[PDB]
Amino acid sequence: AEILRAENIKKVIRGYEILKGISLSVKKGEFVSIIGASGSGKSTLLYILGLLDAPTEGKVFLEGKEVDYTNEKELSLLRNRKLGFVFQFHYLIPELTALENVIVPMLKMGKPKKEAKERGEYLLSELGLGDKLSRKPYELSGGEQQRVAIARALANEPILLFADEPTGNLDSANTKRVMDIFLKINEGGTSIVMVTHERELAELTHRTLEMKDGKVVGEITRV
Amino acid sequence: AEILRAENIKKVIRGYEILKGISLSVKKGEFVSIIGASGSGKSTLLYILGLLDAPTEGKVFLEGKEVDYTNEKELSLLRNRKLGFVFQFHYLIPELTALENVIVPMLKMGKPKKEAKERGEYLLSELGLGDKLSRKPYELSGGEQQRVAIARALANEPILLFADEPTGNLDSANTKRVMDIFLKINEGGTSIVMVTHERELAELTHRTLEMKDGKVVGEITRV
Ligand SMILES: O=S([O-])[O-]
Repeated sequence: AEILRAENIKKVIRGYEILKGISLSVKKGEFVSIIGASGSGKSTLLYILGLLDAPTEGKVFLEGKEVDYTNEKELSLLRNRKLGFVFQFHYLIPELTALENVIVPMLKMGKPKKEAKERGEYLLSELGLGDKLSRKPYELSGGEQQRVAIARALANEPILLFADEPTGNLDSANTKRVMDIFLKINEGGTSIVMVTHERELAELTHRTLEMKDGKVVGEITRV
Repeated sequence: AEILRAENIKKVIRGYEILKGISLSVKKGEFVSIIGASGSGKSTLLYILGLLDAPTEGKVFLEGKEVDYTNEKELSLLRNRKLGFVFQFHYLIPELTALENVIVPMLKMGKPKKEAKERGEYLLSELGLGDKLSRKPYELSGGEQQRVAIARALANEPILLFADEPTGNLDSANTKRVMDIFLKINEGGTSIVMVTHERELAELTHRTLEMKDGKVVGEITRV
């Protein structure tokens, strides 16, 4: 069962072709990693696969259905319902508690606050933050902040989780903790597409796509 | 006096304030560094200051004149004629030789090819590439590729040069060489605004603006 498909993706910025024609497909349950050096365009690709930015050319299919870029508000809602994001930076709202930050995507779906908070507590508890539900971002360490972002990414049980160097700001201890969380999330059936410049992290995934100068130049499959 | 000034600059992306209100000034001839880590928003700020992206709120003044971000034509004219850019990646055109790569912005400005090549040859020679004018990017090392990018940045004798972690992809030897080039360029009278996360690089500049969570939180004056 294919969960995501990108066809002939190109991205041009100021006349420069960042992505030169990329096609790929992700199957349900796969943990994919995308690596590459400077100029690879790996993050630009991730933003397009995640429906954050529209490509210059090409199409994206989510669960077999072609994405409609005309209706941007509907696309934002589709993103919120089916996809989760974990960037290098936590992007937590400073005024909101850990729990309030996690329920944001749920409220966008029109979920009652009562039930949203119950699931939010569940998610935070599973990620080891059950005792810090009312803590605001300024009261959390880097590793805890990233875990709140992960809980938020899982808010609406996404079919796909996109991660852009999720452990970039973390020390070795939190890097292992976060990767283990991702492995557990994947074991739970959630597909993951993760960009990273760390081969050691890529080696823990099912498939690694290597990019160079806006093209996928190779792939290594580890079952 | 004032070569660049930004007032109340804010940048919002998908409802999140990447830049929460920034005001700063760069004196003519000054070499300023902006340092910050993840979440600082330093690169986003650089793109706005360099006219590559528009702010959500605020104004930018170049040479005392307010920039009109709604005028694409003027914006393109300003970037090409008054500014120079050096990113972590070289962004060279693979099909073009070093000299051809350097003269592109000159030809865009209407400069005669003969005169353009004369200046391009001068710039490349000054940057230690006088014997590699006909070499294409694939024939050059990463360090040499960046020097071509610096020559291109100086093509139209910009009054202000923007650099985003220009030595991030370079080893120690090349990083030192490139920084010496920037110091030499500033010694020539060209103003430079460089974003970096390296304290060592910032220490070589006249003044440093420290950023955190989309705000300028400190300033260090060394002269
Ligand atoms: O910017 S997205 O994660 O809502």
